[PDB]
Amino acid sequence: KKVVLSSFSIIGDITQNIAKDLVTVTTLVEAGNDSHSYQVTSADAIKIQNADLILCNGLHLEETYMKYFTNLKKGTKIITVTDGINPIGVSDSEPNPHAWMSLTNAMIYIENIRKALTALDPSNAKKYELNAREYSEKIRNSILPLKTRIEKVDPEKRWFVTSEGCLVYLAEDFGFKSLYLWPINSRSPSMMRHAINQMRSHKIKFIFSESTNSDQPAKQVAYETNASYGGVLYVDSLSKPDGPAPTYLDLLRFSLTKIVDTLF
Repeated sequence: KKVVLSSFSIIGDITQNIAKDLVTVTTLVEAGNDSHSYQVTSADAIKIQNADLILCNGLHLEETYMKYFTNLKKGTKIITVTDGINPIGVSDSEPNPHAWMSLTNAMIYIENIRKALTALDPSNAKKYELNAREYSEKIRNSILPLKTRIEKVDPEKRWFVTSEGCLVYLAEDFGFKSLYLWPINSRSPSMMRHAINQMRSHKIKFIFSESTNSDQPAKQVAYETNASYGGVLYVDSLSKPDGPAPTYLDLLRFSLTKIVDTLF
């Protein structure tokens, strides 16, 4: 039975829906851990060795730990599941990694992973094909109604304001502008100042924080801008199994629902 290692919980959950146990799906950066700066353990080196296929986000998400993807099983390839996604910069700069916060991009992750599972395990081609279609459809069915709500927003109010710049691909996908306090979790006064200026200038009403960073910068900004603190979004990691976002579909549904519920 083939083993497929995902770099973090979002990709592992996507892969589990496509593979449905036709392969063993393991995860390096488990839910709760930070994909941005992670110490690969000895036990992790075992998962890396057993991997027949390694699925990475790319867009520099894994850059601090790519070095551990070495001394691999012969024939084990590392696949970037964001292939075909036009990168958004952090600034000509380093890519923002958060491509999976997007309905369109969801479909691309699924397709990339479908393609890679099929190349690894061609005798199951027709099952990966069916599974990917079903899962793409589940995603669309859950998320598209949310997109429909949010597209009702008046143009002047088309802003996603967050702490990390985790929503830049969602913004692109749905046609909003995005403001944030820092590009990638792991801070700068000028960015904070710019966010305050921009919020005031545009009458932006809400700023979020996220599940793996501090809410304090967001609350401070909310105060100084006379806006409201939006609450916590899930972007960087699946929640614990009894939390609100234990699956990638649940994560998109939760975060977009909470955004929608702010815009109206």
